[PDB]
Amino acid sequence: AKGIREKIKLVSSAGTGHFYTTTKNKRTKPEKLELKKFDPVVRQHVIYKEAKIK
Amino acid sequence: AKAPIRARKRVRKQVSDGVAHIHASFNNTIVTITDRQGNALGWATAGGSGFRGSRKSTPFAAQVAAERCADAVKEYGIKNLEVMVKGPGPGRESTIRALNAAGFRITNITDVTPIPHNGCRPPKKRRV
Amino acid sequence: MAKLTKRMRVIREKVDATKQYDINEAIALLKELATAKFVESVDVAVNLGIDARKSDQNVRGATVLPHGTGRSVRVAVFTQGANAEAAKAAGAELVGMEDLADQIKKGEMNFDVVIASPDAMRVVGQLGQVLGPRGLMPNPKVGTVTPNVAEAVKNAKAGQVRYRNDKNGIIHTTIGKVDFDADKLKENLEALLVALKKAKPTQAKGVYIKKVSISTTMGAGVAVDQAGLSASVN
RNA sequence: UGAGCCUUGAUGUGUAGGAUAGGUGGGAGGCUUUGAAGUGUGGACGCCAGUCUGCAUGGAGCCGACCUUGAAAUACCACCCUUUAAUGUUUGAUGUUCUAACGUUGACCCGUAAUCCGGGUUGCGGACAGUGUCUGGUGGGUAGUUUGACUGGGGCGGUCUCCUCCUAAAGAGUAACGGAGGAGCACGAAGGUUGGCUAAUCCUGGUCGGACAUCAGGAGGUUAGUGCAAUGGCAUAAGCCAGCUUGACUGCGAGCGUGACGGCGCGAGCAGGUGCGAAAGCAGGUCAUAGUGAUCCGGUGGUUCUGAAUGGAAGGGCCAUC
RNA sequence: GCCCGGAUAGCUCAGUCGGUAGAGCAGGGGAUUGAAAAUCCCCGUGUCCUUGGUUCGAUUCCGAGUCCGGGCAC
RNA sequence: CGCGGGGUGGAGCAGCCUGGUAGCUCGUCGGGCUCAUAACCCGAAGAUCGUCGGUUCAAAUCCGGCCCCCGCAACCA
Repeated sequence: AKGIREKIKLVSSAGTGHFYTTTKNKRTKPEKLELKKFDPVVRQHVIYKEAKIK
Repeated sequence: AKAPIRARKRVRKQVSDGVAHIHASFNNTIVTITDRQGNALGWATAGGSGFRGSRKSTPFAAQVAAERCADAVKEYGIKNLEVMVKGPGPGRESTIRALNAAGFRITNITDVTPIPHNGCRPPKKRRV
Repeated sequence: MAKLTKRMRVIREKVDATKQYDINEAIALLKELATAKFVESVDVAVNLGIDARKSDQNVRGATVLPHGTGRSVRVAVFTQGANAEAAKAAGAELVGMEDLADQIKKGEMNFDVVIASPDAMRVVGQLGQVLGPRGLMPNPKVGTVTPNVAEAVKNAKAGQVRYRNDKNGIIHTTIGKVDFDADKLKENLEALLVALKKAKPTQAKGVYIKKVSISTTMGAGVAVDQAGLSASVN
């Protein structure tokens, strides 16, 4: 579909099953995101991790 | 420590005596060893022995083909030879001389060269 | 395997060496099959069938036999005197620094583990894992090395043995002496078979028997048909 | 004759080392009609004299065991990688030979006064052609169809969605193949927040860019900036820089502009938790309007919500999202 | 979006079972001929892709991801 | 009408895809060999990218207008 910049999933680092979805320029810097954000299931702000990978 | 002696992996077939054929011509000489009952046992040539150019049709190049070939048949344990000589090239007798000096005993130097009884028309090359 | 010598061909046929048999009767046979004139020791090779790739990865540790191994797991205490007296008393081979530090550097050694408090390892370290027919070093790869000398020695005398993922995917461990009852060996073997299952392999689901084989010092070995909870599960 | 599975037998010549270093546990030695060893004869034999060893002979020790060298040490029993012969074993591949299925639009007989057809003998071919089911290719021979609208006639050409200006008539912004330009994304800072600061251009002086770097002074007063188009905008900056940061939040949401509907826009405030700031306060993306895709279908993760007799499960639902 | 399979002299490949950086042709110099076409010669270059890991040491031996080339997916 | 391609040192061709980069074979000029020319060898010179504008820090290149060269199209009753 869109651009050459592409979709990643930012997965919560609590063991609960929750994610935010976001697009990121893999080519220019592929240095994977940290970033802290809300997780509604633990109902607190937690670090999110990764980028649609194992 | 170990630094090697044996020249190849252990001998195969093993026939004791063979026939050689030297096809000597104006562009290149081919030396091919066979069994009495008709089997190639190995070959080498002047061109394959790394000469090329004008050197490919020289008695010196013919010799070095013969010694190279002599290595290839060592795996067959051969000691005695008969030789067939074939064509009008240089290297024709000089190849034989290299075979006797290889330590082989040569039984006959039978020149075989194939001659038409008038037969088919030659090309007419170098023309005017 | 067992040599071409004229009586040694005769021995190997008459005793029925290598090939499979059932755990109670293989062990009772193993005492009868013995090639040594004296007490042979019994070891198990256990095949885990996933990561033979990596020496670290499949399960490693130590496990409790109800019968503490006699000659094998011949345990010594490494220290010049750090809370020594009970660990030296218990039946251990030797308590010191100087004799075991020279021996292990010179090369060959026959014994199991010499158990160290942190300060003892500091003065004289260990080297390597290419230990061949000779196995002689504690390491975090064995993993039983934490941390006190009287505890690990006395627990060995009660039941402890060590267990390790060797590069074939094979786990080799001493199970006992042919001095032991067929029963005593079988209890020690069964404790090991639960130990590989108990810690669980990373990519495999249990004891995960491709092959288990139990061998005695000169007698030979017997490959084992079962996971050792009695003879047959179902 | 390939391969697998599998029965027994085997090599691994590095650097140092006497030589022997396939990975690794046990292990202080193994003694039927010995276990000798050892010189000798041949075979295999290869990172060359280095291993195993048929066996003449000999019934008179290999050799570790802290015997030594070396990260690992050797004897000796397990373990199993490589290569691998011997052989076992199932199956495939191949040929040749057979004949008994099977073909015979070969012959001869008989039904027969048909000599089609059947039955008989006999020759030739032969597990091949053949034919059924499965299946890859090919296949306009055959068949069922498809092949846009707009359009100053229609074909050719252009164009179809979304943004900005004009036409547009001083609220709604409203046509024409009317006039003029762009978008199909970017961004982890180019977002948040605190704090600070202010532009194009020209002149004058200026160590070589004296047409234009960097510098200083002055005039000017934004003539600039604005991720990218134009219009609106902005100095309290919506511009430019620095510090800490992840409100580019989850649940909602009065009230509303807007559209035939689908849908799209807007948002005080409330609840949870948080960032920045002394605090007030600020923050639910980017100064705004372009940066798009209904539904079916199928995918991945979560969720006792359900799950065709009970219990579980494929499956279905909800939520996240492709 | 998987399974595959490659990523080095400039190139293709490859001595590379981990103890150890090459063949064929490419550019310069020398050596000879109506310079040349053409002999023969001596140099041609790589932390084997970026990261993990076995180990006495290993790029390759065991592994995760980027790019190229080949299938089935939709 | 209309649409698309082209305009390079004296000749024929390349580079033209948000861009900074001028290359090849001929021909030319200087030196050389040859009695002399041809050829042959060595060295050098030669394009302010048709033209005008615009966007851009920068344009042969991208964008717009005009002239010039080519290909196709300019029907249907």
